[PDB]
Amino acid sequence: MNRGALIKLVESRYVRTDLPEFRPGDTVRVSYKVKEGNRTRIQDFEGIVIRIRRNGFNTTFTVRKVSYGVGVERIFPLHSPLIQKIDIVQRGRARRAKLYFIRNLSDREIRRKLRADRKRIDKDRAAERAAKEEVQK
RNA sequence: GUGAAUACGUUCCCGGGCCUUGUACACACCGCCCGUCACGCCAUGGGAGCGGGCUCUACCCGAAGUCGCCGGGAGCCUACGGGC
Ligand SMILES: [Mg+2]
Repeated sequence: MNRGALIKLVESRYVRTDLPEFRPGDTVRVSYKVKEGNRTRIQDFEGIVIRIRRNGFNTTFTVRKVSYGVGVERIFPLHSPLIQKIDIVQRGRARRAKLYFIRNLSDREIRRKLRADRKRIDKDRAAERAAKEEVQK
């Protein structure tokens, strides 16, 4: 009874963890499986993460990509069993949670609102490489 | 066979001839010619609007690119002053 919410978690065997961390205000790419008509592809889709809707298992994130002169957005679930690889590319300062203004105001004016959150860079650059020596010995 | 009147004269009506005049007339005034209207054809201006081409003013976004800066709380060659 008093486990009412543990029940769902128990139902969460479909849980992954090789996902690297990130937070709204930075760009990233995924790699996805699409029924490519006859077969299936690894559709590398790189963009900016916009929104993050957290709810334990069914936590979703929305990625936006400007392709061929068209502002697109793409919504993915975190534990989706379709993410082969997924690797960040850059990180940036937040100042706000969501950011439904990159919709309207998409240009170079976002190359100055993003800015390089170099703090987490060193953080990423730390365990990425300096901890490799903590494997090869 | 017998056997008259008057023309003073050309002002005026008619015909013809000649001179001059005019013309747009010339199978020659039964001529020539004008404009509306009616019919068909032809381009055409105006004209509620329709379709394009070109140019200009202002503002927004802005690929590749040279040039000025930072090149730093990283990447990298180090030729460790530096260069990508
Ligand atoms: Mg006309």
